[PDB]
Amino acid sequence: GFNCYFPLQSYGFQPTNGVGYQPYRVVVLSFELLHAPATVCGPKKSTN
Amino acid sequence: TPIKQIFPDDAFAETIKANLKKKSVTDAVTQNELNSIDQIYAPDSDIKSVQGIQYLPNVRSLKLRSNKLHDISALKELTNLTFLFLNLNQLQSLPNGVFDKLTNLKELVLVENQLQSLPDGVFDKLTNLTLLHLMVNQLQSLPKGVFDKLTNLTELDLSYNQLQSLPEGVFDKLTQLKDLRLYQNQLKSVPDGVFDRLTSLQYIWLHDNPWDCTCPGIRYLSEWINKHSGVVRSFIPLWAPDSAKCSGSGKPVRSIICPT
Amino acid sequence: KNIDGYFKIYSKHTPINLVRDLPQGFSALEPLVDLPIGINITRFQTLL
Repeated sequence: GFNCYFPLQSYGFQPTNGVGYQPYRVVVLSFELLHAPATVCGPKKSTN
Repeated sequence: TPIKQIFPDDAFAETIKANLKKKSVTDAVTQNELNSIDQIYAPDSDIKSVQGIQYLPNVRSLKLRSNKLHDISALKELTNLTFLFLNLNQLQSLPNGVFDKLTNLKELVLVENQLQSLPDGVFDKLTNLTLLHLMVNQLQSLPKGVFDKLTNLTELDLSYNQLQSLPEGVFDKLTQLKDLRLYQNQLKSVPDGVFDRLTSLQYIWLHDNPWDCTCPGIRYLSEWINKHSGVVRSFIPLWAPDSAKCSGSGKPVRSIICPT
Repeated sequence: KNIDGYFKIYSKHTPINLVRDLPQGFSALEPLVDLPIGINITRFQTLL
């Protein structure tokens, strides 16, 4: 009622709709330097 | 040479000279190089004295977490803003004449709008406002004749309206509203004439929508939907009359024989 | 051992049938496992 509302509302996003109203996927990573030896750096290169 | 009685602000000047982390103190000072910042980002910045600001035009948006600042001087001749965030609860009036040049504003937030009355021609010149974002607005005051001269407003909040007569062409000729909303509408007393002009409808919301059961007003539409029930969609695939659940009772609609 | 942010374990099995006395002789311990742990250690216990 007065000065009260409902949290659950929806706008509507369907996958068959236009490209501007479709879900996407996002993956986010972080880069930092710490005061410890690094155990995840990357691959190496080897020659004959 | 150091001069006394110049700076009123101690914290602001200290944070200006500290956050930048200058090379040393033996450098010179000026105004053009110092005023390169147009958007001040200082938490709980309570700068009140803005008098004589005509010598500093480059600032456009000022952030103020100062509930105490009720001075009208912040909006007497500050018409270059594009964003508004003022926690002035006792705002019973808005200064006039500031719309003479305000054309660079993009998005505004006006919460707790206690204006029970609205002025004439307030939005008349705002034809350039091609994008408006107004949410959780408390504009209980109903506009009186604004659609027939302005077709430029896009987003509106029209909750708790008892209009028995909708404006003509409010959704038909206004082709610029490619985003049309009718989600979980609770208009129990729908105006007569809604279903006719919506032949361009794309976003339909019929599932769990509690339409009335007035015999025999909506009966013809329900029969037509029943004859062509294969084109509609719902959350759960069930019988078509089940989606148009009768208000309150919910008993099957095939028991009462409506007299002619 | 736990030094320089690394945990090291050396071990060796020596077959000698003796009672109540540590057997004499010489036997060096070969490294077994190295751990990149890098934490603070002061005490230890056992799973008796």
